[PDB]
Amino acid sequence: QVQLQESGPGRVKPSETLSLTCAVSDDSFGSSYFYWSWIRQAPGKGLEWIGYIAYSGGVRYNPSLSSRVTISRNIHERQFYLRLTSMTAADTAVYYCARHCEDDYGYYSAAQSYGLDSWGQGIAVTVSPSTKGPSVFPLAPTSGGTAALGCLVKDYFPEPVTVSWNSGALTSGVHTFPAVLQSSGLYSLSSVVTVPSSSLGTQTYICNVNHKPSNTKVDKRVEPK
Amino acid sequence: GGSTNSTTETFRPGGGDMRDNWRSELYKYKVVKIEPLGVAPTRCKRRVVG
Amino acid sequence: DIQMTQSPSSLSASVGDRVTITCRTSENVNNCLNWYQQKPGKAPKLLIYRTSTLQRGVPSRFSGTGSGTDYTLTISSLQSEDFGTYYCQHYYGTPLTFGGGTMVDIKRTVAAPSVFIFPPSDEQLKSGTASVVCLLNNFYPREAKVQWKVDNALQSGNSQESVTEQDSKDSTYSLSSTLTLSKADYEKHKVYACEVTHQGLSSPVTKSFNRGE
Amino acid sequence: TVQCTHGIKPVVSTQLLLNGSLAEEEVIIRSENITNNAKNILVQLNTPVQ
Amino acid sequence: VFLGFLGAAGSTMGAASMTLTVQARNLLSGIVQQQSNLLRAPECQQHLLKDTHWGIKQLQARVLAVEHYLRDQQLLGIWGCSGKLICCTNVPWNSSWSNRNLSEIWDNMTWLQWDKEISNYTQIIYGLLEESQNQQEKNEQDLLAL
Ligand SMILES: *[C@@H]1O[C@H](CO)[C@@H](O[C@@H]2O[C@H](CO)[C@@H](O[C@@H]3O[C@H](CO[C@H]4O[C@H](CO[C@H]5O[C@H](CO)[C@@H](O)[C@H](O)[C@@H]5O)[C@@H](O)[C@H](O[C@H]5O[C@H](CO)[C@@H](O)[C@H](O)[C@@H]5O)[C@@H]4O)[C@@H](O)[C@H](O[C@H]4O[C@H](CO)[C@@H](O)[C@H](O)[C@@H]4O)[C@@H]3O)[C@H](O)[C@H]2NC(C)=O)[C@H](O)[C@H]1NC(C)=O
Ligand SMILES: *[C@@H]1O[C@H](CO)[C@@H](O[C@@H]2O[C@H](CO)[C@@H](O[C@@H]3O[C@H](CO[C@H]4O[C@H](CO)[C@@H](O)[C@H](O)[C@@H]4O)[C@@H](O)[C@H](O[C@H]4O[C@H](CO)[C@@H](O)[C@H](O)[C@@H]4O)[C@@H]3O)[C@H](O)[C@H]2NC(C)=O)[C@H](O)[C@H]1NC(C)=O
Ligand SMILES: *[C@@H]1O[C@H](CO)[C@@H](O[C@@H]2O[C@H](CO)[C@@H](O[C@@H]3O[C@H](CO[C@H]4O[C@H](CO)[C@@H](O)[C@H](O)[C@@H]4O)[C@@H](O)[C@H](O[C@H]4O[C@H](CO)[C@@H](O)[C@H](O)[C@@H]4O)[C@@H]3O)[C@H](O)[C@H]2NC(C)=O)[C@H](O)[C@H]1NC(C)=O
Ligand SMILES: *[C@@H]1O[C@H](CO)[C@@H](O[C@@H]2O[C@H](CO)[C@@H](O)[C@H](O)[C@H]2NC(C)=O)[C@H](O)[C@H]1NC(C)=O
Ligand SMILES: *[C@@H]1O[C@H](CO)[C@@H](O)[C@H](O)[C@H]1NC(C)=O
Ligand SMILES: *[C@@H]1O[C@H](CO)[C@@H](O)[C@H](O)[C@H]1NC(C)=O
Repeated sequence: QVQLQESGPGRVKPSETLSLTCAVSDDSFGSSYFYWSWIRQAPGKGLEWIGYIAYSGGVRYNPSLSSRVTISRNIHERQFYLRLTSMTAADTAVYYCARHCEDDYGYYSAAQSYGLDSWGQGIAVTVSPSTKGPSVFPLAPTSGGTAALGCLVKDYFPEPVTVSWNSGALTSGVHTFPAVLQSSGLYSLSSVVTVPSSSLGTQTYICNVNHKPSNTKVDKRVEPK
Repeated sequence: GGSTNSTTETFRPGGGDMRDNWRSELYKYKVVKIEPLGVAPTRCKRRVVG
Repeated sequence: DIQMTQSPSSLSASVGDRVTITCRTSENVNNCLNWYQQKPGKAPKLLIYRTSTLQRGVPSRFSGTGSGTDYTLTISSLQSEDFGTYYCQHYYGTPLTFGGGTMVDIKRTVAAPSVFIFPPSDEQLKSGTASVVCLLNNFYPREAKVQWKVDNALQSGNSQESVTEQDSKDSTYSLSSTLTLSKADYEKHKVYACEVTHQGLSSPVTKSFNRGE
Repeated sequence: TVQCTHGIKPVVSTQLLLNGSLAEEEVIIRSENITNNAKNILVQLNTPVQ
Repeated sequence: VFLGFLGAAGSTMGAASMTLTVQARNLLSGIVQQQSNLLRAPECQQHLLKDTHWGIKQLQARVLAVEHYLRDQQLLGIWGCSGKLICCTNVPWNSSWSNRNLSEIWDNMTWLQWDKEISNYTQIIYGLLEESQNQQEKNEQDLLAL
């Protein structure tokens, strides 16, 4: 129940198949009138119910992804699995396994939970053929009030990237934005900082973008062009 | 069932629980308990006691 | 199929206020609806798994009502651990749907965004792709809107946007809108304008630049 | 009213019901009240297939 | 206002004799809730009675209660007092049992200390009670052999 352990590959290539495992601890599995569902959530957007497998057998999935989703249930192995074929970059999301009990009878020792009271820890599945190097491009400010300048890390994969200003010196005023997955399957984010108009051309500003997977530390300077 | 304006509506042979098999033959039967105690007014009194 | 809608999209309330959230369904669900709370990053914790039935481990300050196609979550006295995003979900048959969500942060004084514009660097112009950056900084509440105008023509479908969470020192947000076009679409146009509509502004603000100047 | 029900055979089945009792006249179709992708359709035939 | 179950246990015998229905009810409304098995019908079928002999043991306790009821109703039956809560008999009161006058008994004593004072001769009184009827049986016997 409270221990829904998820496992599987957080790294899937396009046009391949994503298989995931959800193990249950408290043996509420064998109890009848229980529905075990797979649900994904795209970042920023809402959550989408993928499919559910019943106490008798998996009845239905979601109509959009109906032919490419198959939920299996290994009774004795104490687990139930999800399979998703033809993985695309749009399926890159956070996956959960959740439980809920509906009783037509309302006839038990205790009261059950119609809603999803049991949840996994969540697996972040990403889809892209290979890992790229982060392309860093500066962004130049020429105004009376306090200006601003930042860096743009584009076409990098996968996450994360460490973006520091002045090798850790500049702190206050910095805002680092969450990444934005483009349609090409590569990531893109921006990191900015507000500096006074008097310090333009006076203080040097360098953003350090250390990409851990590619082991690529790129340092770029930002100056009024 | 799918609100597609009557376009979708597909029926697949589920592998439903065995209780549904019992419901298939118990649909006509029902269990009740008899409460045989009824009180009603007929304007008669046991004046005499004992 | 059934679709769901939440009102308001973004909400900013204070501690101790009676707050209400409206969840509208397209079809009659017959009292079948669930409310969930999600602090960003964690699995959605269950709140109310029927119309009015509260789950355990949940304080008594929550309640849900409604019938038919309209349902309302209510909090008599708000608290500190009540921030985040709230969702509604119907379990009336297959498939299952979820609401859009209600971003609920803590109230603050309305601040106007410090809008800046950034042109694509020359190296990126060599890369065969051009991304123009539009920045909003220190604005509240979360709900705002950004619009792009290439040669005075509104652009949609190619306008990415990201948003940082409510900061710590000032409790304000930041939004980075990234407009991505090919290298060919950057030369034929010489006018680029970014328009922002916010509450703390007495008028919509626009910042623009030109190519080759 | 009866003291005991009729003879019900406990036929273990999953997809199709076997060796049950047949509804007279027309076949019978059983769902719950809501009827919208959530229940399990029960079918009772008037003529048995072999 | 009614003192409640066994409320007049410390009252005079006359006062308790006024609320004997109250003591009579706890014979039935303890056993109505258990025979109900309405709150027992759904909780894990029949409260899992397989590999749980406490369930049977519990059941045996319920049996003892209805068995005691049947003992008292049998005694009221063989004394010809089934339908009534207060019945008078033909057995005269032998003074050796208790010498106390009526006023001292009904307005100065409780049913507890009375039952304790007469527990010695209860069997004898029951014997006269089983015997005295037998003279009614015999009068009906005269009406039977004509
Ligand atoms: C537990 O054991 C105790 C034993 O100690 C027992 O107490 C006995 O209770 C019974 C009744 O339950 C009593 O029996 C009857 O009492 C009748 C008298 O009741 C009235 O008079 C009381 C005396 O008042 C005197 O003083 C006032 C001045 O204060 C004066 O004006 C009066 O005229 C009188 O002289 C009185 O205490 C009593 O209580 C109420 O009133 C007083 C104020 O008067 C108030 O202070 C009290 O708080 C209370 O509100 C009430 O007013 C007695 O008359 C009766 O005898 C015959 O007369 C009546 C007609 O009045 C007939 O109807 C009746 O059938 C009789 O033929 C009878 O004796 C008994 O006296 C108690 N014994 C005591 C106290 O020692 C408890 O009940 C037991 N409880 C249980 C559950 O078992
Ligand atoms: C059980 O029910 C399922 C669905 O409920 C049925 O599966 C559907 O089968 C239909 C064919 O009858 C599929 O429709 C066709 O899909 C083709 C393949 O699409 C995939 O591949 C292309 C190219 O790689 C991708 O772009 C696409 O996104 C998919 O990944 C398409 O090529 C077809 O399009 C062409 O034909 C239609 C007419 O059929 C034209 O109108 C189009 O303009 C185009 O010319 C077509 O879309 C459908 O995709 C299947 N469902 C799912 C969910 O994929 C089963 O057939 C049914 N069981 C049985 C036994 O039939
Ligand atoms: C599952 O398996 C069972 C048995 O294996 C099958 O049962 C079959 O049922 C059919 C229908 O009843 C049988 O068909 C027969 O037709 C005969 C035709 O007559 C000729 O053949 C018989 C030998 O069978 C000769 O004796 C006869 O002289 C002719 O040469 C009928 O004669 C059969 O009995 C009938 O006799 C007369 C004819 O008017 C009448 O009293 C009745 O109509 C009587 O029925 C019979 O009708 C077939 O023989 C059965 N199989 C076997 C192996 O016996 C099931 O059909 C099968 N189910 C499925 C779904 O596959
Ligand atoms: C069996 O048939 C009855 C009658 O048609 C169904 O009950 C009806 O349900 C509809 C829709 O909810 C109502 O409009 C009718 O008023 C109901 N009538 C009665 C007599 O109940 C019942 O749902 C069916 N049961 C099945 C199909 O299992
Ligand atoms: C019957 O309708 C009620 C609406 O009052 C609904 O709550 C209930 O779920 C329906 N029954 C079933 C078995 O779905
Ligand atoms: C009661 O019985 C005893 C002997 O059991 C006897 O001595 C006594 O006289 C009897 N009392 C009567 C008859 O009143």
